[PDB]
Amino acid sequence: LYEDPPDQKTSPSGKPATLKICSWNVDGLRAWIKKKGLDWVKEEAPDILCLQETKCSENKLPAELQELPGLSHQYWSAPSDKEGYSGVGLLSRQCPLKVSYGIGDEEHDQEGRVIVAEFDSFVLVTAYVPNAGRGLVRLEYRQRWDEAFRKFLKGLASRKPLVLCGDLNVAHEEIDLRNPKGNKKNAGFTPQERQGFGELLQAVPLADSFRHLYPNTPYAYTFWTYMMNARSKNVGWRLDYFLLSHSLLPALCDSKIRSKALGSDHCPITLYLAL
Ligand SMILES: [Pt+2]
Ligand SMILES: [Sm+3]
Ligand SMILES: [Sm+3]
Ligand SMILES: [Sm+3]
Ligand SMILES: [Sm+3]
Repeated sequence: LYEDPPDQKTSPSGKPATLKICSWNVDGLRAWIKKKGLDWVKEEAPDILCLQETKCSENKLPAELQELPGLSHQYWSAPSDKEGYSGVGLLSRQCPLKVSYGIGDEEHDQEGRVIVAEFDSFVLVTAYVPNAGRGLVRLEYRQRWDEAFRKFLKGLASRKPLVLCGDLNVAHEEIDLRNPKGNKKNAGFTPQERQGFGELLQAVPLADSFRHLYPNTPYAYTFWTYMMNARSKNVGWRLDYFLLSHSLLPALCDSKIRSKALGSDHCPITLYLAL
């Protein structure tokens, strides 16, 4: 059902890509390292690697992350009460001008979900958005989060072009999941979450890089449940995105979905920019 097209590495004005960003929900940093996730990254050779759901719990990170001379500047954020839940990471070849954490909203900053890395010509934000939960028990909160996240990004974007990436926990449109009819009342595809995504795009403003480039391509997913071998039947959801300021659209070369990369229930996504 899906084969990501070849990497286009020149922007529309012919400028070659100078920045390769990779984002990946690793479903557990160590479990992922064990599944050989780091080798795939070594092959991808991105300049910036953004990781979501690291689930780290101790006073030390895996030694394997010290073997990356190409992604030597590493930033991490895990829950205040760090216990195998959530957690994000941002590893960069070059040193950002500034790395901050959270969105400046206490009640939304206790779960190690956001890292902001400011660069010369843009600000990068990696996020692991709160899942609405089984039985939608956390849907009211998620709407409060969406609202606060949106407003934070709108403010960052007002000072410098923005690139948001990560596992945003929402398949925006019907084309973003294999079973839209059966999930309208499940976390990730509720009207509230879909509205929230559409509202993020409108308010910042932000453009969905992959959909902007492949507006009619179906079956492009970044997550398949481990249950019932959904990855092999390509029964999935597109939950990971690279959202960008409109001002960055002429620098956009390509937004990829590395469907073949194993190591998690999410596959990595990659962005090429000519800055
Ligand atoms: Pt199934
Ligand atoms: Sm998970
Ligand atoms: Sm508040
Ligand atoms: Sm529609
Ligand atoms: Sm340049």
